[PDB]
Amino acid sequence: WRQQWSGPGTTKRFPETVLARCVKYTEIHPEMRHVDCQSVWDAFKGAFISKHPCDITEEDYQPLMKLGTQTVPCNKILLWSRIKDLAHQFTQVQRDMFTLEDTLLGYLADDLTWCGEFATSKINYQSCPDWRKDCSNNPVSVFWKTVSRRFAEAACDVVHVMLDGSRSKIFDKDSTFGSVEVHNLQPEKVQTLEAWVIHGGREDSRDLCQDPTIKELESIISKRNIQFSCKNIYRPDKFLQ
Ligand SMILES: COCCO[C@H]1CC[C@H](Nc2cc(=O)n(C)c3ccc(-c4cnn([C@@H]5O[C@H](COP(=O)(O)OP(=O)(O)OC[C@H]6O[C@@H](n7cnc8c(N)ncnc87)[C@H](O)[C@@H]6O)[C@@H](O)[C@H]5O)c4)cc23)CC1
Repeated sequence: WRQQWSGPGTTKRFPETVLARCVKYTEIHPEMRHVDCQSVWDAFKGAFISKHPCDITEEDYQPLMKLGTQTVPCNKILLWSRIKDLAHQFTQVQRDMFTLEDTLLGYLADDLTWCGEFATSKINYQSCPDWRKDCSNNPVSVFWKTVSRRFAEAACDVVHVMLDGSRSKIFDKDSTFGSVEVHNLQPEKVQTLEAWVIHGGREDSRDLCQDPTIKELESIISKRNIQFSCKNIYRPDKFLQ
């Protein structure tokens, strides 16, 4: 008998890839000289190997979180939801805004899938639990839930979030931003959450800050005692310049 999940299995060469990304990150960032990439890999593998892939906890990732500290300035955070490429293109142009992918852990795990099995050290290259179809507490989803919660908790001053105005649901309360990040912004550190609704499609222009999902985000943020601000980015290329 072999247990089979609905999701794709661990990315081929996952151990080598994580180790190589750790080494590349330390070679490009001077503030990472004290980081031992072999220890980072051992902490990462230790979070999920030998464990049932549907019973992973935020606590399983604590050793990895201790090795992969966050150093980005809290007043320069850009969150985003379903507009990844434009958000990262904007940060490369501003050079004074950072996303979760700018951190060691965000950079290590991006676009990778991984899981193990109970009692053995074997990484499952055949299949991994799908968050929706199999189980929410899988190694990948738990990792992103933990790292995005820490990223949001650290934020301060004005936090910006880029949203895709051409989507049917502009703010989706089920996304990582909607279900994790918004709920961990601290009012004693964060004065305002400012949404930038990008009009990056050919849709008929309209004030998208009036969309029902934006009113829902405003309500969530207001109940946390944080100010909400929303801006329409009617001309994204002009906003970049
Ligand atoms: C309270 O419990 C109940 C809720 O549970 C949480 C729900 C979220 C879940 N997130 C992910 C699950 C997981 O399996 N994978 C593999 C993840 C891969 C990466 C990240 C990711 C990276 N950056 N971020 C920070 O969050 C904001 C951006 O995320 P979003 O707003 O989600 O934007 P989206 O453009 O839609 O997605 C970003 C990517 O993630 C995938 N993803 C998203 N949601 C899921 C999901 N439920 N199941 C499977 N995959 C999911 C999606 O396919 C895309 O590749 C930014 O501000 C960043 O700082 C999060 C997240 C996930 C964790 C569990």
